[PDB]
Formats: sequence, C-alpha cells, structure tokens
Amino acid sequence: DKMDYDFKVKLSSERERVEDLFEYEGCKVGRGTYGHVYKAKRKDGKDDKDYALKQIEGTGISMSACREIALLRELKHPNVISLQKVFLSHADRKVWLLFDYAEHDLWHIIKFHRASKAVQLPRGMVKSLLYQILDGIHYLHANWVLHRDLKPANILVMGEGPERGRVKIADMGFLFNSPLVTFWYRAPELLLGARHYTKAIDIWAIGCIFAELLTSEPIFHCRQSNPYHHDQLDRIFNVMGFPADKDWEDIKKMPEHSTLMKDFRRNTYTNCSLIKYMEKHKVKPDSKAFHLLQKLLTMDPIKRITSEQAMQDPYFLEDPLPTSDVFAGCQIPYPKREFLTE
Amino acid sequence: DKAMAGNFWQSSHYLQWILDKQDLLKERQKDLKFLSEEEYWKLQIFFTNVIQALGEHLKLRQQVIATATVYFKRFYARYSLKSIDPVLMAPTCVFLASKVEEFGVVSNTRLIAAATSVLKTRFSYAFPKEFPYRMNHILECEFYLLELMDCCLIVYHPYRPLLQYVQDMGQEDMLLPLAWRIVNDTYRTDLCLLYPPFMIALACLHVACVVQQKDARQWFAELSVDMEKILEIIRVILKLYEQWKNFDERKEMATILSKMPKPKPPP
Ligand SMILES: Cn1ncc2cc(-c3cnc(N)c(Cl)c3N3CCC4(CCNC4=O)CC3)ccc21
Repeated sequence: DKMDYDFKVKLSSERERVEDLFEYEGCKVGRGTYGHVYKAKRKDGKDDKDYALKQIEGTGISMSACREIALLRELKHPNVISLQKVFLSHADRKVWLLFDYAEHDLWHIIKFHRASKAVQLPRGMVKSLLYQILDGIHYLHANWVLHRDLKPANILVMGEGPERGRVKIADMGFLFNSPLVTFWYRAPELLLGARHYTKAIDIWAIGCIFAELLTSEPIFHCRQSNPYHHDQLDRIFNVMGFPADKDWEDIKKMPEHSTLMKDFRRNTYTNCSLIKYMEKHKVKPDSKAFHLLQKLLTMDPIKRITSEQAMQDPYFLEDPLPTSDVFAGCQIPYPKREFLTE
Repeated sequence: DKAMAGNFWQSSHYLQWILDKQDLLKERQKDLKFLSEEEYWKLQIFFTNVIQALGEHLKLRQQVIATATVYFKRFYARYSLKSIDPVLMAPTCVFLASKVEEFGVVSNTRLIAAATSVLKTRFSYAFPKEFPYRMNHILECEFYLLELMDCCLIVYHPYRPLLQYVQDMGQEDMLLPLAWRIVNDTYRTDLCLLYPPFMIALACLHVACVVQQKDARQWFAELSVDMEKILEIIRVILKLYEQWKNFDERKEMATILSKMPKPKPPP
C-alpha cells in the first residue's frame, strides 16, 4: 500500500513457507499452552532426519515468543535444544520454529518405570542424565539465563540417531522476572513468596528431578492463584523436615513467613528428614548420590549448591562414570511418541 | 546483569552483524543515486534523533533505545529507504526492542500516540502532516524487520564496557558522564555496524579523556588491543562533531526527505 512493490513481491517469491518445506499433515506429537508441535520430515531436501516443528500460539510476536526467539538464537550448547530455523507465516501471522526431534523425555521415561510389571531406573543412566542436566543449566546460568520451569517434561532425550541418549533442555518461555496446579518442582522460597526467580530456584528443580530418577516417583507429590500453597509446603516438610532457625536464617525476610507460622507447627515434622524418606525407597543415606541430592535439596537458597559445584561432586568420579549416550549403547525399551489429531 | 552478557565472540551480533565497510558502501550506492553522501549521513542523524525522541516519550532506558536504533541501522544497511518508510520503521523498531529487553509490550494506543505526538511536537519542521500509520501497519512492518535481521534480537552496546573501563580507571565522577554522551553520539554514525562495542567504548573514553585534559596514556598503553582500530573510531567521532557544527538539521531536512527515493505502488 505504502511500501515498495518490487520489494514485497521479491520477498514473497523468495520466502520459505513452512507448508512447502516440511511434511507434517497428521503428525502432531504435542498440543499444549506452548502451541502445536509436529513430527516433521523435509519434503524437497534429501534429508532423512526427523524434526520437531512447533507453531507458537497466538498471532504476531508475543513477549513470550519474542524472548524465546531472542535467546535460542544466541544459545549454543550440546545439552540445550538448538534452534535450526524460524518461519514467519505473514498471512496468518503465526510463528513456526524448527528443532532436531527429541523422541523421548524424562516424564515419559519415569512413567515407563513407575508403571512396571506391578524394572526400576538403572543407576548409571540416572547419573548420566543428572550430569547432562547440570551441564546445560550451568551453560544457561553462565550466560545469566534462567529456566524458571524445569520439570521432567522439559528434559528431552534424543532417540536413535547421531545424538543418541543426549539430554536436551527444552522450553525457554517467561513480567519484571516476577511470578505474581502442579507445584512439585517449585522451591520453597517461591512458595513463601520470593518476588524474583534465581539460579537457586532452578537448582531445587534439578534435585526434585534427581530424586524422581532414583525413586521413580515425585519427591514432593501433592494434591491439587496466590504464591502461598499450604499443602505443597506440608509435603515438603513431611519429606525434608521443618527448617530450623540456623538452617534458613533469612526465612523471616520472606513475605509469607508470618502466614507460615500461623498455619504450621515445627514439632509435627520432628520424625521427618530426607535421610528417612530416601531410606524408604532403597537409597543408601551414606552414598555419594544421596549427599549430592541433599546439597541440591537445601531449603535455604543461599545454602543451595551451584550447578558449577554439582558437576564437581565426587559422585561423578565414582563407578560408573557418566556417559554421553545416556543409554550406554543399550536397546531402548521406551515407546515412541503417539500421534494426535485436532 | 543482563542475559548473554559475556557471549559476544560466539554471538549473532559478532558472527553476522559486524559488517564489512566495502559491502556497506556497495549496497548504499542504490540510495546514493538520489541523495549525496552528505545527505545520506544527515538522514542517519535525523532518524537517530527520531528514534531517540520516541524513547524519551515512551519512558525507555537508553539501552532499549540503542537496540531500536541498531535494528533500524541493520535494515537500511541491507535495503533502500524506498523499501519501507523510515517513518514507519522507527516506531516499529522501538516497539520491537521493548519486547526483547523485557520492558513490557508498549501498548498499541500508547505506541501510536507516541509517534503522533513526537512528530507533531519535536519534528514539525520535517513532517507537516500527522503520523499517517495505524497499528496494523506497525504489526505488518514488524514481521519484515524480524525477517531481515535473521531473528537476531540480542544486541551488545558500548555502555557496559565503558562502565567497566571508568571503574577500572578510578575516575567515574569526572569521565563517565561525558564518555556516556559520546557513546550516545556514536549512533549518529555507522560505527556500531563496523566495530565491536568495547572498541567503540574505548574510543569515546579516549575523547572524554582528551576533552577534560586527563592524562591516561599509560592506562591505554597497558591494554592488549589493536590501537590503530581505536584511532579509526576516534577519527569518526572527531568528524561526527565537525559534521554536527556545519549541519543545521531543522533548515535542511525537509528538502532532504523529499529527495529520498519513492516506494513504487501496486499497478
Ligand atoms: C506430548 N509431549 N510431551 C512432551 C513432548 C515433547 C516434544 C518435543 C519433542 N522434540 C523436541 N525437539 C521438542 Cl523441542 C519437543 N518439545 C519440548 C518443548 C515444548 C514443550 C514445552 N514448550 C515447548 O516448546 C515443545 C515440544 C513433543 C511432544 C511432547
């Protein structure tokens, strides 16, 4: 209308449309708040590889999509998912993204073991999974990038291919860095009303995941607006024990602390400790694994260890050493992604 | 403590949007058939001021303004002034930069009101008629901007290194205010497309030191940096102000904007 015409038509002629480059019709592998995700394959190109093709929800370039595109474009690490290409569909104003396809994830892997006959997670696989999760998150944190929602469904593992058994941290979404039905991987400072995300909040989630890899069940499992959630804190205390004054000195500085004192009594959790919980799931409390888990699951954020230091833990120098291939060259029993239609 | 703060050497800025000066001049020949070299830099200065005044109206920190200015520079580095109206591109770049730097989605009505009000108030000498574009144009133009830039949104500016040098110098009171303005002034030139931001920082600090008669040869000598490339930036910054002296913006720009190439309409 007011732009150059030759400019419009040239770019229109030259722009790579998604429809034409990839076959995705009836291959929808995921549908959530993120938008729509398909198991795609390249049409024209002589490419046999599988791709994860995601259509971001909403028209235009949202805050949630803009930052996602922004970071992913600069981010480059083996254990974080690499953005191949962005497609901007001008007509409908949708944004598509293209990733190397991750067949498996910890959510589906944990679910496979938990189901069982009535075969628990092998110990070497868990160490390798943990090491790689800490490798990627350390890369993000080194670049002052926080995840803000680490959970098993966001920790992808690659299927049969060049990158077999490599962990890939997904989901780079998320107002002033300020969070104001499933709170199982949320740190207690968030529950007690911390106004800002930190590196320490992600490290708590890694502990909850590591816990879950060992025991095959979520350590802080709990039934279903505001930041304060009683029943989630109750579950945390029943596992961990109520934090003593010397454990978390600056708990008094939390906004929901006066609410915590009204609703909880510390004597109720005297027979509760992480040593006792993990013992009931056949995990030795004097094992290098357990001691790292405890350092990850420190209640006080300033006393929680960094990912930098977690990789340095002697757990990873104990037999078996962590492998690049999380399956270690073993036949992958976990089923592949079921398709959808909508 | 911003994101990607020390990744520059593996970043998209360095590996793509640090351009060759020959290539920059070559594509600029297409617009130089209408406008002279003088009239082209006078146009750069003007839209640097338009983007500035859009930032100050919307209440935006200098860094979010700096990115908007770079996006603008990158686009017309590779395309003609006929391609998209730079009066539309400016507010689209400010709108886009604010989303990237996490300063809220600057509202539709507030974005249009900003452009309308700035052009009527502070730029009536060049633009006699009202800001003619509505929000659906800004949204369309945004899609072209993000496409040309190859979705490269994170941009590194000189301010963060300048701070680190003046702290290290131990003269933040005397030098940092004057250094910071010279860094603002580098955006009137091509420098951000041609040299990395720490080198731009080092040049501005040197000119800051020269202006205030603060001897710093030893401090500068102790750097392990290619000083010839710093002297290049100083020469541009020194020229910049001589350009400033002889350039009356408000008398000249109305005539220059008519000489800009016209966008061809649909047949
Ligand atoms: C049904 N279901 N459950 C988890 C899941 C993950 C994928 C998936 C596969 N490969 C790759 N390469 C990526 Cl990136 C994936 N995703 C993980 C990031 C997602 C989700 C959150 N936000 C995102 O953007 C998209 C899907 C597909 C189907 C799935």
